[PDB]
Amino acid sequence: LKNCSTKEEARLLWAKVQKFYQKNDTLDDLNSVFISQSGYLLQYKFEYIGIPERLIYTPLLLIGFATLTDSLHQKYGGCFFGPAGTGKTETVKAFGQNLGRVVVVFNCDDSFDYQVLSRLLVGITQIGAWGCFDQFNRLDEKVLSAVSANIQQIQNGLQVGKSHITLLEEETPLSPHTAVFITLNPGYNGRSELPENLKKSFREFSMKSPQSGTIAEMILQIMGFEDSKSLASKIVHFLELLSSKCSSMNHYHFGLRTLKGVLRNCSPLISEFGEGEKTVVESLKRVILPSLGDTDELVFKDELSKIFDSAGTPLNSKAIVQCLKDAGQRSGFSMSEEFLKKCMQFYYMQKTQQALILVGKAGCGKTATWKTVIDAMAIFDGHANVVYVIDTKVLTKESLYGSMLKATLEWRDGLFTSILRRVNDDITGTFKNSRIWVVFDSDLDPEYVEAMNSVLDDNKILTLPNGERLPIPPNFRILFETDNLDHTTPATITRCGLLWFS
Amino acid sequence: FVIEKSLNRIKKFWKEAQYEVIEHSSGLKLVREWDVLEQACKEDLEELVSMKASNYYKIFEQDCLDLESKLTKLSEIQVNWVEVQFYWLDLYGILGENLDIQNFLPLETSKFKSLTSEYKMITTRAFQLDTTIEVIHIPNFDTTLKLTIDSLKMIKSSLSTFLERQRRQFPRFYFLGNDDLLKIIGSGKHHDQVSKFMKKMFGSIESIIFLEDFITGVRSVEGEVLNLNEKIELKDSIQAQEWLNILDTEIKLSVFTQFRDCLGQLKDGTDIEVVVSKYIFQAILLSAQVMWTELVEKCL
Amino acid sequence: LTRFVAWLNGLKIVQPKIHRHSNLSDFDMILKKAISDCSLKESRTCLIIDESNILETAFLERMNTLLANADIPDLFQGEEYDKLLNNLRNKTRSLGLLLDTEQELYDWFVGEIAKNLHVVFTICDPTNNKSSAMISSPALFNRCIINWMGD
Amino acid sequence: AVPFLLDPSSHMITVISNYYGNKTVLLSFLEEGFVKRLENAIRFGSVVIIQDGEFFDPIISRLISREFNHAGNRVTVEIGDHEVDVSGDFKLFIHSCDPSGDIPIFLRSRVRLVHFVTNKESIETRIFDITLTEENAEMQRKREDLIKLN
Amino acid sequence: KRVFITRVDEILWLLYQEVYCQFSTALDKKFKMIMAMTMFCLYKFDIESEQYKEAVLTMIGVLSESSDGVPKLTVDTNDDLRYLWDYVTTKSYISALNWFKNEFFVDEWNIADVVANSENNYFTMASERDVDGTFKLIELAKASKESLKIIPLGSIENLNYAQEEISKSKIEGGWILLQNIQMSLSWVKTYLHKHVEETKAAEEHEKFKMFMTCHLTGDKLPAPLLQRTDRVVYEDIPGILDTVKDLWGSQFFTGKISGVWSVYCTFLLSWFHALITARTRLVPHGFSKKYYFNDCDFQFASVYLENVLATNSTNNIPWAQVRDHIATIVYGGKIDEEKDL
Amino acid sequence: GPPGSGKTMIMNNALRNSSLYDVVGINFSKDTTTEHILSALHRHTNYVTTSKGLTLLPKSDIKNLVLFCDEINLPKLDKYGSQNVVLFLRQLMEKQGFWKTPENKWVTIERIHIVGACNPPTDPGRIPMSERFTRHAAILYLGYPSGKSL
Ligand SMILES: Nc1ncnc2c1ncn2[C@@H]1O[C@H](COP(=O)(O)OP(=O)(O)OP(=O)(O)O)[C@@H](O)[C@H]1O
Ligand SMILES: N#Cc1c(C2(c3ccc(Cl)cc3)CC2)nn2c(O)c(Oc3cccc(Br)c3)cnc12
Ligand SMILES: [Mg+2]
Repeated sequence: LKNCSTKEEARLLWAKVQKFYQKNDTLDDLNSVFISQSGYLLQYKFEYIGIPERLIYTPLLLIGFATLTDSLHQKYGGCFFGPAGTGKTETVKAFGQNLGRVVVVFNCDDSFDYQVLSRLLVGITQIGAWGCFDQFNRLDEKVLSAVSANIQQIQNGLQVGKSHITLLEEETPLSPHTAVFITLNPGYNGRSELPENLKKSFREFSMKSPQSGTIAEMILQIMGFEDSKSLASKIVHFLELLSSKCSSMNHYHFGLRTLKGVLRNCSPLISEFGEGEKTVVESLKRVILPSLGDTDELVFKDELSKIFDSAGTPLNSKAIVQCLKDAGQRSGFSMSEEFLKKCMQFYYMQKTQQALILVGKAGCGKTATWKTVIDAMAIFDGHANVVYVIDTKVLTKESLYGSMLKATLEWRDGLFTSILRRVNDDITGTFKNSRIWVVFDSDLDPEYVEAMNSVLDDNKILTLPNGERLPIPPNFRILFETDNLDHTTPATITRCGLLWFS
Repeated sequence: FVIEKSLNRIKKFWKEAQYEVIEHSSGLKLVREWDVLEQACKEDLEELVSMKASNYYKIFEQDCLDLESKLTKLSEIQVNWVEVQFYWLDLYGILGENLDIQNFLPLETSKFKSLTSEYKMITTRAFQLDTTIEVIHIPNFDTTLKLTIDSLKMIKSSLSTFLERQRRQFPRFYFLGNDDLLKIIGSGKHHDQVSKFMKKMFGSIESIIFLEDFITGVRSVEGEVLNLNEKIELKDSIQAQEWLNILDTEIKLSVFTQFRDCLGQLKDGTDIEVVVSKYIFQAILLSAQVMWTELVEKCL
Repeated sequence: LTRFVAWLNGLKIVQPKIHRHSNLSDFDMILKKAISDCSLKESRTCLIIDESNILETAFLERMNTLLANADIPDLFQGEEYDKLLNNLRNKTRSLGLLLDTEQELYDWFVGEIAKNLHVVFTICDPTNNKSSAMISSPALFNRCIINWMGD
Repeated sequence: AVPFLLDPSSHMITVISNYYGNKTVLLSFLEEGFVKRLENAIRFGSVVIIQDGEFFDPIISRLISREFNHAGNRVTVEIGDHEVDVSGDFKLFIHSCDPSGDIPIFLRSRVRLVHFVTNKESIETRIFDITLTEENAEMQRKREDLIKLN
Repeated sequence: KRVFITRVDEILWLLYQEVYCQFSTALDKKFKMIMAMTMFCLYKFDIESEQYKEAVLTMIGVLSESSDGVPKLTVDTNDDLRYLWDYVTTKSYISALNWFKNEFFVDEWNIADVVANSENNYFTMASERDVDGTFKLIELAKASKESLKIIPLGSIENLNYAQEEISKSKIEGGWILLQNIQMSLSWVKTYLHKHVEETKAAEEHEKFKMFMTCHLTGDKLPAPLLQRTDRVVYEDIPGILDTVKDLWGSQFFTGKISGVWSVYCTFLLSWFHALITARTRLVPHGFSKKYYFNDCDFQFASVYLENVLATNSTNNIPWAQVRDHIATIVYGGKIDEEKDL
Repeated sequence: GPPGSGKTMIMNNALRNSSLYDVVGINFSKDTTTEHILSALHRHTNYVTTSKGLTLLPKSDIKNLVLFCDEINLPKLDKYGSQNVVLFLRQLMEKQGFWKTPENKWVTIERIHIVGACNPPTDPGRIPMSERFTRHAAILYLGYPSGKSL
């Protein structure tokens, strides 16, 4: 608002921003505060929400809020399609939290029947809560047709305003406050679409993902702002120029995921140096450098020194070097400068992440590397190291993760979950005083890492088909030792530390 | 011809019909593995029907007609008996055990026990005949089972309208389901077991805090404790729906109370750091939003 | 012709009675029966198989294991091995030759199979993918006297 | 020889039944009680028609490839382990609903394949018959009255 | 059978004329020109010489991009041809594609001609979402002096009222329309399929006629139901100015109560909607892909205009925020490609 | 080596004379499983529990045991190219053990040796094995014995 020319752009901007007003003459306390945006009004409900997670405010988030309030102004059901990973339900839940509402999410087709869905619809139609159909396209045609019929009855009762509606051949009152939202995953013939009966009652939105300069500036504002705009511009230009000159490799991922990782790695490093550009340079050299090849390390250095030159000499250059040399001597290894460099690199990388990926040719020395670093840590820190090595693709997912039996519910833990149980519940042994290294030494694929995706996410939780979440402690770190990433997603790569043995 | 060779094996099979019987907790004995005998019955019926297309059976028929007339009624009693078995075993785990649920519904259980006695009579008498085919000679068995499943169906229909009306009183119960609501109604006296379901029927909060006399407040899934303004009284002659509805309105009024209190403090030139340690997150968020838009309106 | 020549040699004939629902477990019972007859009864069975019978590849893998060796270990696993061992002890001792350790009897067993089991594959159209897999299988190829009864 | 009636236009399964009357049993490879009832039917000597031919159940092979271990007094067939006596008067028909259904080579080389499938080349047969019906009614009358009066 | 009411040389040509006269109505314009050119080739290749075949094949390969050659036209065949070649050298495609149609010398059967000529009670006119065949039925049923029920297929009550009106209207004999049968297809296969699949008697043939509105892009209709009914494709595209008058005519029914400036804003919205709709049909050029726009967008844009005008002074200022609101919320909602945005 | 280059005969002769190295033969195909390998091993091997070595698998005697795993490069890989049995054999050499997944405990192998045999990867239907596996073995080539020696 400060950078506007006159009052015209200021009022244009202010129309889009959510305004929270209060009624002084209400005497109807629960209805005092209302929310105005672009001319439309919305009554605040005083529903307890606790401490929910807050999304980063971005222009596209406010555009999604504007589409929801625009559809609700005319009592129309809200729905938006787009590629997965753009935060459709997170946007809807954040929209509900902003008005003090708890959006009840309905997970569908995950062996999800239709009886309980109709029971939830009648209950949400009585309470007046807001329901969101997460990923509505993945449904069976008979269940999708019957549920779409029920949604049609609800929306028609809202548009007309009938107090009582016939649902499930049951007469039931309809509170006017209910609203339904439909998120749609991307189709396979194109983008997925709604059934024909629902097209004349919903408003479809094209929901995607944002660019990078603005989000970069915002995160930099969080960490310490000094020169937020210039640093964000320089980082984006540097990543573009890296993608420009570096060779086209499969595992190269310079997208927004990569820069969010670089900024999350910059956050604890500011505590070491300060809220300057030097911290950004060091984070980039900690994350990006180990993933680049010999041919591309000099490209990185050149472009780095080109766009911005910051510092010259790093910290922790000698005690760890000594412990490493001792470890290599105990193993009888020759402490080549490349081996030393990679050991130190790996040592620094593992400090701020739990999922490590080490890639190279067969015989590169990667296993010697990580074991030597582990022994060096055991000397320097005085903590123990417990190591488990699992050649995971010999095992099935069911033998690794759990499963269900024929009819008995009894849960087979599976190897990786059973060891994680032992790492947490034990409370006998020095696992809290140990580093725990679980090595998944094999070629990795989408299916297995998908079954454990929430561990790579900021959740740092192992989610199980059994419905339980296992929080991983800081002691627990994971190494995917392999030789290729061909069938690995960027989504996973950007959550892990990648080390390319060139 | 082969007609005799088949009737012989049929009769041989049917003079060896035995039922696996095993007795559950209470006195009655349940029958296991229905499908074998029923499938044999149906198979033999289709064979007896097909015996009508032969040519060497005209004089050889009457015996097979008696056999058919026997097996048809056997299947008739088969169907009704398995249905009675299943429905009684389902209503038993709901009514035959708890005292509170039958105190709420005295009539239906009063009928349930009267049905269980007769069913015990029939089953014991039927098992002790030691030949599954001879059961059809036991008097009043088809009509018995017919009226028994009719009575069970009536009980089960009754058993659901009371729950639906309970859902109509408190619409959050729609999220719970039949099983959980049954435990809430039976365990309303103890009062602590309801707390496990509170995350399901609310979504925000986790557990309810007690002071052994009243409800001081509830805590969320994150761990933040909420203190109520008005404490909820508890007595002996109370239902779960009553104190649950009072709790439902009270938490909304307490949220508004801390919100206007927060806004009043923030209007009175206070620090955000002192307020955060005292008021909930949602109140300080809304009060901050109101004051922010209020100061920016004149700043515009 | 195979039945005829088996009859001439006084062999027992076996033809698996498999249909639209027979599975690996059933074909396993067939083979355990056959092998027990060939060994314990010494019955000298010509087991005739047609490509139509191998409606899944598990049957073909088993036949590879059979002709490559003279046994299927999976058929005689666990407690069934111990039972089998008892029977063989009895069998051998019924014939008056005595062997003590498991290896000796298992060698005897396998040799008796290796001389008392004759497997014959008919294949109607070689260009079918299943037929092509049977011809190309090395365990089959390096044992079967391939003969063309073409047209 | 077992006829194999390939008619997508379902109709044959009615004309056959109208011919043989009450003794026409109808069966299917997808009716999972099939095997025992078929065994029963051949013991009785019923006529049988089997639906859904683009499926086969190899146990029936001994009906198709005629074989019956001869006995003196009787005549018996192993339909699996069931050593069933043939009642002589038995007749098997197979039917099938679509030519895109594959016929197992075992069947396809024993069974008499016949098609009732509507053929476009009936245009070629029939439109001349209507062309002459509008060209010369008397000569198309002669074309039929000659042979029928003969 | 219709062909009857050098004998071969006549009846063959009249058969080609009858086939194109009857089956073209059930096809869209593109397949109409495909059938016209093809059938013309099947007739002319057997009668005329090979030189005629070679000339037509090379001209089709110049219309396409298979093989481009410019042979001699033929000798003294300039009157018979050289006109498509003349259209080729000028790079004009509409006249060249319609020349094969003008060659048939067949009065192109209108929907009125097929409904009058054929003796059937069921007709389905499927069409794209761009247009609707209802307005054609308004004039056609009024010209036939029947009536025209428009039974919308909405909820279960609408379905019950639909089957009730069907079972009564067939007895009364009035014409009915079933708009958007595709959405209630699940109800169709249960009831409507069995209802109209099998013919009953001449009681319904004398009076009753039924129409069904379908959409080409969408779910597939059942084969016996589709084969039982006659098929038409309403492909009449109105003009831009005509759509402006059609949108402007609908505005004064409900009336405008906000102000005189809202009338001017509505006029601007009508022009905007007609121009986007005009650009909608051009898929390769213009919009990147084909986006469907309905009148609901007109409604939401109109309500946003009344809301901003009811709360704002008569200055020229709100034109800053109305434009983005329309291009990002009202109309930019369906669009995913930024170029089309 | 090519098919018929005395690949097995040499092993069998070398070890038959020897009293130390007994042989198990495992002839692979298109879809062999790791369970087949363990079922083969079960007849010759024994399992002992120890805290230090978890589940040791010695052979059931004092000798050494050679697993002659013939045709090791045929097991059909998945669409990602992973042939799990070759990775299992890599585990047996490189790690001297494997995981027992019904028990979820580690197994250390005692004295068991691995011998592969293969027909060159250029022949029809052969799969290129992983270098990570093959790196552990002393590969040799055998060829047909010059004609004259035959
Ligand atoms: N620091 C060192 N000094 C001397 N030699 C080394 C050193 N590191 C590794 N080597 C040699 O390189 C060999 C191969 O490396 P390593 O055994 O770690 O294989 P790897 O890189 O883990 O490959 P794979 O992907 O096949 O597991 C080692 O066996 C060792 O002989
Ligand atoms: N008897 C015999 C036999 C011989 C002969 C031989 C040659 C040299 C000598 Cl000094 C003595 C004998 C008799 C010609 N070669 N030969 C093989 O090459 C075999 O090679 C294999 C093994 C497994 C898989 C595949 Br594929 C091929 C297997 N057996 C034999
Ligand atoms: Mg390694």
